[PDB]
Amino acid sequence: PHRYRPGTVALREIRRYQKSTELLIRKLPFQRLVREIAQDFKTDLRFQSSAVMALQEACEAYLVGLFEDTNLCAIHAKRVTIMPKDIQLARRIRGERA
Amino acid sequence: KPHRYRPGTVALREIRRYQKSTELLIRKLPFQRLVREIAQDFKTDLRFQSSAVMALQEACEAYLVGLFEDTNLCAIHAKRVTIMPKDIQLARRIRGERA
Amino acid sequence: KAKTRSSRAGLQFPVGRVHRLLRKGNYSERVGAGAPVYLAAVLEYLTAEILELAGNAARDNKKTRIIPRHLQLAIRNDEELNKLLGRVTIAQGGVLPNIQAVLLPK
Amino acid sequence: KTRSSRAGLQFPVGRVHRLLRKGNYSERVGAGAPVYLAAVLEYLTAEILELAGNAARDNKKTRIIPRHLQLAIRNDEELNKLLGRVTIAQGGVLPNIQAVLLPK
Amino acid sequence: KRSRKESYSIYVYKVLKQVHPDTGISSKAMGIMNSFVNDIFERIAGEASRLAHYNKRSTITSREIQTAVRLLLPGELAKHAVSEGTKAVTKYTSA
Amino acid sequence: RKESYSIYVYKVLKQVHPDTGISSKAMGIMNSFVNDIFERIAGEASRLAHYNKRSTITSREIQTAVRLLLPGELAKHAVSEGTKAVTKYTSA
Amino acid sequence: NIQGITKPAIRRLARRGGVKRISGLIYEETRGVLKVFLENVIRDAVTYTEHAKRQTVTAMDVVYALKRQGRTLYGFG
Amino acid sequence: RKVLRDNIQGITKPAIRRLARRGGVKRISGLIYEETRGVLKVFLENVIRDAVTYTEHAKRQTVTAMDVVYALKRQGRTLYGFGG
DNA sequence: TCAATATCCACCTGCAGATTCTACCAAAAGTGTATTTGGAAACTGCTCCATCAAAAGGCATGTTCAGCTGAATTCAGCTGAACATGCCTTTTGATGGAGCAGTTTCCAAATACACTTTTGGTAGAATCTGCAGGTGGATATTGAT
DNA sequence: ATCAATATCCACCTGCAGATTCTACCAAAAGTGTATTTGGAAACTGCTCCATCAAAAGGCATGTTCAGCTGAATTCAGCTGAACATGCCTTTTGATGGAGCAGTTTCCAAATACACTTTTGGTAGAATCTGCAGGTGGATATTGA
Ligand SMILES: [Cl-]
Ligand SMILES: [Cl-]
Ligand SMILES: [Cl-]
Ligand SMILES: [Mn+2]
Ligand SMILES: [Mn+2]
Ligand SMILES: [Mn+2]
Ligand SMILES: [Mn+2]
Ligand SMILES: [Mn+2]
Ligand SMILES: [Mn+2]
Ligand SMILES: [Mn+2]
Repeated sequence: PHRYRPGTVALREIRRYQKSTELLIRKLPFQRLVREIAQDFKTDLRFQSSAVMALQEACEAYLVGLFEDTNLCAIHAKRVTIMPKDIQLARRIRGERA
Repeated sequence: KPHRYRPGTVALREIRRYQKSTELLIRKLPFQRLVREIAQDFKTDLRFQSSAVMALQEACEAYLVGLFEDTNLCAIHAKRVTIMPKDIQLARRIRGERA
Repeated sequence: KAKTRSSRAGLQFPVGRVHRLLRKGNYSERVGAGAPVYLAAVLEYLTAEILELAGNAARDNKKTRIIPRHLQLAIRNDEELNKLLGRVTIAQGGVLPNIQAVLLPK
Repeated sequence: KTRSSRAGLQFPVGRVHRLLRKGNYSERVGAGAPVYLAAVLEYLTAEILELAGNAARDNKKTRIIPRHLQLAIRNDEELNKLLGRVTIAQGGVLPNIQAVLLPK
Repeated sequence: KRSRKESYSIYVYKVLKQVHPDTGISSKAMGIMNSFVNDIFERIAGEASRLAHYNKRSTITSREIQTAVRLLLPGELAKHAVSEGTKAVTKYTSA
Repeated sequence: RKESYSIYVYKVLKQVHPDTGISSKAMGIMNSFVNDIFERIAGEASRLAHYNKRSTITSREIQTAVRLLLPGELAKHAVSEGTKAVTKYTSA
Repeated sequence: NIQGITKPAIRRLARRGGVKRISGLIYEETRGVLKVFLENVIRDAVTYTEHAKRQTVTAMDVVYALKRQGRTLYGFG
Repeated sequence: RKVLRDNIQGITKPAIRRLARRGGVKRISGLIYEETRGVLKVFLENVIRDAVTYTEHAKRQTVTAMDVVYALKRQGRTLYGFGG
């Protein structure tokens, strides 16, 4: 039998994704999410095929950054697991909230 | 004979004292030199408008008082009550200043 | 016999000024007739809205004269104004009394 | 006779002169302004394509793609500051794993 | 030989009386106010120029100013803003 | 017809890396870049003008703009590269 | 539909982010911030579609909005 | 007159301490004092540089309030109170 | 170290799939000429800034002490990563009929424009008064015993 | 659970520094009569965009295990707050000299207006080139005895 010790796939995972540049969220779900949000503002709306990519990109790209800032906040607290609180401080600092 | 406060009593005292005020905390003159000095080193023989200085001091202190909160938040985020350089680097790092 | 366009739209702000600054400031080739009006209003409104809270803050501190501090408190307690003026700093303004929770004695 | 070749550049001084009188930047635009700007533009484009180019080879490809442009930017400090609040589409981050997280 | 400088100072005062008849405002505070106006002015007008440009239209209608406000001001403040805005334009147009 | 700095960029590319090419998306990135810088430089240029009550944007403005916008060395090479381009244009 | 952004995804994200361990609580908290982000971007974007007198949201609309939010995006005109 | 030299040390400790109370800080690590000057100096430079640049582009030998302001503005650290 | 297991890096290899080069054309840049005009080169006017004096006590600095904070360890209840499984939205590959984004072609309304009145807005000396800076009795809170 | 010891609180108080009014100038809104052109308003044309339809597959979701992370609880060396004495500046207010900021005057070299010629710089088109993604051996790493 064989198994990689806890937190080793993650590393191989980090290196993996950091190496790529492909989107991670799933297209279809995301669109459904977009379009849905857009409703609260204007109905019967069509989105340029790429107008979603723009959103898709801007989005993944924003989160990843927020994560890096979150990871630093987790570490700074002597931890190694990002928690909701980190994600918050990260933002309370960016000026995004409070 | 004599009295004496436990450490923290005057800190919280001052924190209250200065958040209720809006006076500049740095001494004007020392700040002025620093300013002329720095300017001095970009273009010599510069003259400053009495206010140009005030603007800068007003802006500076605010930037820091602002920097110190985000700092104090980081000390507390690591279950500490004393801000440390570790904390200023983070604040600034996350802000995007010294990435 | 002429009348300021300000009154025509019944505003307290200089509707003529605004139109001029829209031109002397080159923002666009031309400028509608209501542009200065509309904007002038939005400006009068916002200025009116923060003067209302300032004067209150000024009334609480127990004085009859708005000063920078009051404008800080005003702008800093109203969620919406605070966001409008998030990356702004009021000279002589100060900060809102606020000791972090975990620092207080136990 | 193209004002551009005149000033010895690849970027459109002409066009640029056109975009200036459009943007509603100032009532009138000086003759050298377009030129000067175009150059400044061509320059940075050169600075970027170069570095990016190296990244393309450093990876072994011959077609410069976003990932190369991205590496080229964030790797260099100056550009990284210039384009600090910008995000390259199809860019990816730069390899980075905090020491603390590391094994053994 | 004089060089008189402008300011929205007289008007802030007119509005101050409207919301606080007895209340008065200091020089510095008046200064803070005056800045506020120009800032906001610059923002809205800017946001405007862009809409107009982004839209190949060469003029800033009071309609751009509005979309500017909607884009610039946060919710409630925007409602009210827009309100007072239309109320002044329509009234105006009726000589 | 829609325009872009697609061709010019390509010239500069084939001028420092004759051997290599450039992806469409990369071109779209590079393209988005020129424009941004353009706007940044032209804006700050515009304000430089206004602040000083001038109704014409000159090289002097652009330059300063460039001084204000671009960081460290990036600043200098640009300014140079720019002033250079100026004289050489005025000569012919 | 926000639950559509599956956990595994939010995690791959935190990977590119450089995160090793993840608190199960994150996943919702993250779905939270994300929606705010999109609510913000689209409202400002749609407004553009609107003022533009259209029924179709273009990339530009998204782009201009991103710039507004200080999230400049290169690569889509 | 006299030569302006290492004046950052003017921004004493009592002060940095103060700026930190109004900031809400109750306990200050001793190494903080030197860090603050570290940043105060960087901040002050960046703002002042842009200012003077503005001063130069206006062929003036004096730094004016507006300069300092168009400066802070540029830096995204917009100030009100001298703004005019 | 010694392996058994699993991931990973690396020559090596044959195509649409984007890429890149062409072959032609409106839109746009060049140029010729002519008509304004922004604002740079001198000159004073005369604020606003530099400096200097001087006397005072507001503050800074440095030292002694020790309260209590940070930081180092120890411990085990579990949270969340690794892994194996099972079932299902996602990806995709056209296809269709058309909602709409755009292109023209005019044109009535909306602006720019140039001059001449007709006033608000300013700047500058009146003429006030908030409230700053003390002055002192009550709370209110702290910390010793 | 009391009781000094300090600091925080307010209400008065009173002069003057900072408003708040009170009058004389124009830079600048306001009219009116044109001259220009802007951006809807029909109206037509092809995109591009939903909207099905139908399969294979990654992908996702669950549930099982337990490695080792996060948290709470002590503990002790030292750091950083408090308090105090010392006496070094920073303030304060005014005075004087004068750089140089900032209103005028002018000319010029430079920029803007028309409109009449060439070149581009985009568009599909046509002819290529690459990085794709599949292999599959050959190490690298992990991990366990
Ligand atoms: Cl949490
Ligand atoms: Cl209008
Ligand atoms: Cl020029
Ligand atoms: Mn020096
Ligand atoms: Mn502790
Ligand atoms: Mn009058
Ligand atoms: Mn008092
Ligand atoms: Mn002189
Ligand atoms: Mn050609
Ligand atoms: Mn491959």
